[PDB]
Amino acid sequence: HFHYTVTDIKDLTKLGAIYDKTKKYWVYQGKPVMPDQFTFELLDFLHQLTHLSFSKMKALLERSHSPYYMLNRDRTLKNITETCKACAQVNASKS
Amino acid sequence: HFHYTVTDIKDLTKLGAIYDKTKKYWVYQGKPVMPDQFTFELLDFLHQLTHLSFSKMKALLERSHSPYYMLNRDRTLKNITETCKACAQVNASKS
Amino acid sequence: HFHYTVTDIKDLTKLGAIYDKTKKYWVYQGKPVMPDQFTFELLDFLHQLTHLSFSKMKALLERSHSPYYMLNRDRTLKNITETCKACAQVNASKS
Amino acid sequence: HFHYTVTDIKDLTKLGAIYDKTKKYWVYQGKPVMPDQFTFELLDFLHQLTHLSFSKMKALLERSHSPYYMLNRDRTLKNITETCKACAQVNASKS
Ligand SMILES: [Zn+2]
Ligand SMILES: [Zn+2]
Ligand SMILES: [Zn+2]
Ligand SMILES: [Zn+2]
Repeated sequence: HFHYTVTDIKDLTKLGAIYDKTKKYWVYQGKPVMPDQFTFELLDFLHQLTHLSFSKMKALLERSHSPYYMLNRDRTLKNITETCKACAQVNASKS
Repeated sequence: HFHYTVTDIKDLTKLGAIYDKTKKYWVYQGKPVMPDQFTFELLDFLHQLTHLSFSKMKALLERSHSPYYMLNRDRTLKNITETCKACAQVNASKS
Repeated sequence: HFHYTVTDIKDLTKLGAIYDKTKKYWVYQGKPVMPDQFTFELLDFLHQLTHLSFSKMKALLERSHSPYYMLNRDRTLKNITETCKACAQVNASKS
Repeated sequence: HFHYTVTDIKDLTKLGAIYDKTKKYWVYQGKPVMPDQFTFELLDFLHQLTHLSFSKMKALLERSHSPYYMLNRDRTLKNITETCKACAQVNASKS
């Protein structure tokens, strides 16, 4: 089961998502919403294993046709890539 | 010990490298020469684990300050990347 | 939409799955069935990016709670790992 | 050029390595010594891209026939792997 935080709810109401009382979870765009932290943990984990760029994971994700609406996906995705030091090194290569 | 093929020798003489009789191996640019197949096997192996692009591995390599002159490096490097289907998929995500 | 082959249907009927006429796809264990080739292409693609072992991807997959029943998953998963030369090299390391 | 710290020198003298005045660097086992932090940064970077286990990187390294003696290699290598959360997750899949 999904567990949401105040921040999550704040972003969700601000996003225009609905909370399904009987269902235990929020919905947006006809999908169950994946919380921010869950989304981050997942995305971080994916980047660690592939170290794919922002543009690349994003396209791969949208193509993955996820059952879940990943809250703050792109924002979190950027943070992860932009702060990945491994990615930073493999791209700091000018002579 | 390094083992060279006819093709290797053909490219080496064409490259202007010298063969060190007493040393058992060819030299180019003051480095022992890494044969073509050895170079390929190595590079392929590296690409499989990182799936880094051509431009990226190349820069990483030149920065690695290898003890060996990798025969037909760039040519082989291109082939590997250009024919990597995993790389092909992660980049076929265009709209 | 999913496209199935004779082989797929042969394994599916042999598996005890049902084909949903109106739905266009086979179902097994309450999930839409992912064809063999689709499953393979996907799994191969995952292994290429992580090169995780059999035991590891399997557990990761079962934990992923997939919406789809991946046809011939374990059999295909084994083949991929057992024939991955990169995995073969990183593990051929005895002195 | 290599830059060494007090800690490095402390471990180096304790290791029995010599410092080559004219050469600017310490030597151990006939190799130029790679400082601790440099070794760590390098090893961390390698683990990020492959997430190979301790036993695996170690064997791969020894097989790499490095020109440099990597200071505190195994100790640092362990720390990196043992504290890698990605590795922790991919292996926390136990039942
Ligand atoms: Zn990265
Ligand atoms: Zn690739
Ligand atoms: Zn593999
Ligand atoms: Zn790791």
